[PDB]
Amino acid sequence: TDPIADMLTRIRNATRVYKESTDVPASRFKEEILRILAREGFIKGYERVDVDGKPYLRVYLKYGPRRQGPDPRPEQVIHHIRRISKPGRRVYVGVKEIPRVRRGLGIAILSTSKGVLTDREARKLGVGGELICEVW
Amino acid sequence: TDPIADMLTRIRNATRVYKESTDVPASRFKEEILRILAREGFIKGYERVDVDGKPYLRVYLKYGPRRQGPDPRPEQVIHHIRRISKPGRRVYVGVKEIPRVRRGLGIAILSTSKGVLTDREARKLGVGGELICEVW
Amino acid sequence: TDPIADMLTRIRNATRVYKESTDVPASRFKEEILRILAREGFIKGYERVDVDGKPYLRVYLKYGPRRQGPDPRPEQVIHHIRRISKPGRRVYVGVKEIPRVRRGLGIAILSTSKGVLTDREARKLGVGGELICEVW
Amino acid sequence: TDPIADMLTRIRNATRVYKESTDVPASRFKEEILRILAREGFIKGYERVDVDGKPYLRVYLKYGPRRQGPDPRPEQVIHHIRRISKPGRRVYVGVKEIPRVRRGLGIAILSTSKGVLTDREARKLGVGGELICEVW
Repeated sequence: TDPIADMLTRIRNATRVYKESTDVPASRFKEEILRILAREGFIKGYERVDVDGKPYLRVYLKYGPRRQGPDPRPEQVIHHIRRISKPGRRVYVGVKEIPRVRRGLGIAILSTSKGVLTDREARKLGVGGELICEVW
Repeated sequence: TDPIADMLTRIRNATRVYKESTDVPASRFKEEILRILAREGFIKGYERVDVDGKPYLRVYLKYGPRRQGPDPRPEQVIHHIRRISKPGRRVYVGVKEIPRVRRGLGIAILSTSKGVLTDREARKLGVGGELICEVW
Repeated sequence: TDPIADMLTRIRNATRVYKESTDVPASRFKEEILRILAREGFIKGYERVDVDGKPYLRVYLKYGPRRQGPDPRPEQVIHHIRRISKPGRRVYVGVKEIPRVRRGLGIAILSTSKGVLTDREARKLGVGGELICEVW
Repeated sequence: TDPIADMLTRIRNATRVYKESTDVPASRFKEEILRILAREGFIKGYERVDVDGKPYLRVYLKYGPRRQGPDPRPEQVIHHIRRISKPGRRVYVGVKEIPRVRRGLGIAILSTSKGVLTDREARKLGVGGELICEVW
């Protein structure tokens, strides 16, 4: 199972059908990836939610401006969200090797020794780690 | 203002963002067109909902099966809905001039003496009336 | 392999990305299903095409009117195209059992003793057969 | 008329119907903005094409990877493009007032003394200019 891929699919799929929110099973590691998506503007925010004893994390999805002429659909904010490292085929990179995602117009989340950081943060703290996902 | 075309545009636009329901200011006539739209399968149903004294009609939109392959969007049931008889540009058809919409694979909804009728109902009752809208 | 499903997927997939045409490997049976899709308005037409010795059938896709406000995308004509009968799980129906597809607002193609016919034709010639697909 | 916004709208609309190319009436300036759009990856390229004496620019649109699961639509590369400085509503920014578009994950394209420059190029050359459009 890859929980993290399963969260990111649950998120991308809820935006594709313009939902206000989506609940993924709670975890500290998922909570910190949500903590970065929220600070960087890809989601509105999240909130812990216990539904009949089980912990969930309720993600509040964000949508951008109305489209340029009578088309009701908002412009999306998460255009591409995707796993890199994973179950069976892991990807690690060191401080010198952190890629600039989509020419600087995208962010990559890394799990590093100093915690879950964006590639721009990682580089600054001088850490490398596991490339969890890329998003723009 | 055109009443009826607000309601049709608001049903069209709710479905294009996969909304569970949309509310239209209530009216005997609006109830009629929804009574017909729901029965020919294009909406789930409606409830007259008064929200704050003012009557509303809570249209419960219908969507079909998910698509073939991981595409999260349901397939739609309302694929086309448009007002034909505008105000100041009224269209009336007398029975033999009731048109066949989309080769016979769409409905027209008439307003007639015999009530509010779908095109085959108007032909069967032999009535003529004003052409409200077409939907397929 | 199910050639017929593979044609219908090739067609549905080309409309989803607004292509002018698509070439499926030629066959008499595929040519007659195209002959009905064309007469009923779901495609513009088709044309036989030999490309380096191999026979193909080039389908010319049809699109409906511009959308109701600055959205460039035409309104589609084939909304739903799908196999019923198939490899491994076949479906036959007799003259009395031919379903009305989508309440009369859709067509079903049947392979019958009197050839490939629509359900409306089949019923008229008094034949039943194999439900190849439904489309609206 | 606004020239530039015709070109931007025609690139936007071509991609929304997955067109391989779109032609815009040629111009030194249009060449400049395309020179920049192609180099930051948002279009494949262009060819000045004269079609019938009148010069045209044949923009070759770029689209990314197909999506995850049988969804035939490629993912887009141009997700947002809009004219900021209109005619009769001109916007000029002097270097320190050059904005950061979409948190730093989008580009602005300036017209300046030092040529046609993307926002970081204008900050690096320390130039100011008029704000043509934003794209991410």
